[PDB]
Amino acid sequence: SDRVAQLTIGNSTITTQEAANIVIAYGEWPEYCPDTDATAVDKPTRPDVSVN
Amino acid sequence: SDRVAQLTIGNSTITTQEAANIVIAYGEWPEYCPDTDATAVDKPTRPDVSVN
Amino acid sequence: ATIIVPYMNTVPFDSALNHCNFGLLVIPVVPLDFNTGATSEIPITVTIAPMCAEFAGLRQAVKQ
Amino acid sequence: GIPTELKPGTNQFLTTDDGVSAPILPGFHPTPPIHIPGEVHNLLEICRVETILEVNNLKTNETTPMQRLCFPVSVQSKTGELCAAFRADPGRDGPWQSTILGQLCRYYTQWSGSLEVTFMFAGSFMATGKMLIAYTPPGGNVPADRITAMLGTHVIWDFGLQSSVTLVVPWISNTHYRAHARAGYFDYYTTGIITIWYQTNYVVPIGAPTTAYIVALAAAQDNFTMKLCKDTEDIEQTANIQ
Amino acid sequence: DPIADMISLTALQVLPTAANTEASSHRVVPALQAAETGASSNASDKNLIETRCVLNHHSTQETAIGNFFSRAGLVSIITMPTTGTQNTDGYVNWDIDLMGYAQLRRKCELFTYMRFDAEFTFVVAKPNGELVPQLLQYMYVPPGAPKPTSRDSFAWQTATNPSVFVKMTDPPAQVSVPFMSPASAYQWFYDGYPTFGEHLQANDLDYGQCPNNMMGTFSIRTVGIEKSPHSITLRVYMRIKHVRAWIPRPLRNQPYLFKTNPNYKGNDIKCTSTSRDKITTL
Ligand SMILES: CCCCCCCCCCCCC/C=C\[C@H](O)[C@H](N)CO
Ligand SMILES: [Cl-]
Ligand SMILES: [Cl-]
Ligand SMILES: [Cl-]
Ligand SMILES: [K+]
Repeated sequence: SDRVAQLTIGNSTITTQEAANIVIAYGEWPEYCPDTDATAVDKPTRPDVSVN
Repeated sequence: SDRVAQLTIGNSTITTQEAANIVIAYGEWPEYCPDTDATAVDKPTRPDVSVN
Repeated sequence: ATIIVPYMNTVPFDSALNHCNFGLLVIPVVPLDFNTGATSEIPITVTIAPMCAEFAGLRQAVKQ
Repeated sequence: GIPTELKPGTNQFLTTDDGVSAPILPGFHPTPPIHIPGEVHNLLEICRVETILEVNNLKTNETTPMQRLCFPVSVQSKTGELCAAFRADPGRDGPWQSTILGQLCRYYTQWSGSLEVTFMFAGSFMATGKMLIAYTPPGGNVPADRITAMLGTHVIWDFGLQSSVTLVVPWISNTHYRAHARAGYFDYYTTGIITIWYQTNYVVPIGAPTTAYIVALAAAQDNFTMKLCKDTEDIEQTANIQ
Repeated sequence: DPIADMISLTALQVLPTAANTEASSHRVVPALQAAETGASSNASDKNLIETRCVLNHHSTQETAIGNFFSRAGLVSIITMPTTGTQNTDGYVNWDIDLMGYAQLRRKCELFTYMRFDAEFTFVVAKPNGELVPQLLQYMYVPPGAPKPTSRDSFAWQTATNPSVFVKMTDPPAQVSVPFMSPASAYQWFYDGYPTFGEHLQANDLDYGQCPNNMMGTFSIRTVGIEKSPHSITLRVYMRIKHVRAWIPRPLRNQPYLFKTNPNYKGNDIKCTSTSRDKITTL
């Protein structure tokens, strides 16, 4: 029952059933840039739904 | 010293000095739409800095 | 197939125009085959979704 | 006698006035009720029930109406083709008229809420393929290509996977309620457009039909309500009933 | 004791306002339904898209069957002309059948069975809408009661039947009627015959006729030994009240032809929905 699925993000939804599971590249999830790593000082814009 | 001023929003800043103070229309500040008044069910996008 | 990809670069942010962080490859390692009479139009479609998109350094629009 | 003054409205008969009139049979007792399955208390209970959408409502079907109850999909030779399109406006003339939902909301001036359309693939079991179903909110006419339609609310369906799929039409309006949309000023209350595209292709092996059909079922969701009770335009006393 | 073989899941809920919407994000297969079962998709907004919270106070009170039906509608038009073929007799006997007018009929036929009380209103006037000082008598003649054979008939003595006396100038007469069927409910559809026996083609007008719906006769007359000089038009309106309904069914999509059956014009079968040129064009 790993084949059976449905991922939703934004106003879009995919339903996959002959899936081969899901790969998380290099075992890491995407994440907004943390303050320690950040360098540019202006406040970034994070549109969310309209882009993700 | 009401004339003297400086308002900043986004990556922009205005410096006004021969100002006549500031008017808040009908005594109300702008605000994102509250859940009681809202009707449309999709999650809105609130770009922030890139638009405000 | 589905693959989640985190941001990868030597810098925290970068130009979406001058630098491509990675490429996606789709290669037929074992060639398509079927008996004549079966549907011959076998398409491949790509759907992608950016995740945790962040932008900075606002100015006017630049296409490249 | 007690001092009284007649006010405007006196002597009038308002068809919707909920008053008290004298009983013709004093002491009468109605046959007692018994249990009967299927009692309904509110029309909404019915609007939540899926009924068939006549998406295939062509002028060439009128003489063979059964054909309107389902539209086809077949092996494409070109990628990303458009399979079918129609308005989501439920109280509007068109595909929705065939559904119990559309017929009922035509007894009300306004409505509000989310709708759902379920598509059922009735092809052979050996057929597979993925379709892109989209709902384009007001503003844009029918998307010209799949790449445009894809920018709206959508679902990507696969047959082999599940035989049925449900597209949800979120209530996305400016006003809390919509009046029935029609050409003209009332196009303001249009709900939008639904489009069905080929994500990949209808694939089938040797031995199976290259053309199959889909049945579209539609109904309302829990947040659906209607107001301002009116007469339906969908019935007529063309002649005298004998 | 010396023998061992001799020893509804769904319920109601009160929902005054429409259900709300809750927030969700980027995350079990609830989009794909098995509609082959005969069930309606239990998938809502939060499943197929990202949503915001919406406090929905939309009321469901107007869609209650009571507010839908308790609206007076025309169920009959009775005429008593002075010069002609109709009734230059000054009286009229009308068999009670409310299925002669579509607007109301189609609404009721949404259900198979219905039980209710009713408010009848009698709007009377001359055929042109004018009113004159004419005294009238309306009388309910239940099944079995003797029907008036004339304007002088003894039946107008109305010692037991209920009668109403009103002037064409007084406001409309109005009364309340109880649920009178001998059955638990009136039924718009009776898939059967009223009696036993062979059902030869001569007696096929029997099919669909349900005695439990036959409420008798409604009689009316001008109150006088002598003929009245005025033509009279009586419109009867009915307002359903205290109603309960069972078993919803498809809504009529073909014009009505007869009061007592669902016969339809076979040569001109109307499509439920309007048509267009292509399935890909609006
Ligand atoms: C003096 C006032 C007299 C008013 C009496 C009117 C009584 C009418 C009772 C309502 C009965 C509901 C109609 C029942 C059945 C349908 O007409 C059937 N289809 C006819 O066969
Ligand atoms: Cl509409
Ligand atoms: Cl008398
Ligand atoms: Cl009621
Ligand atoms: K007095």
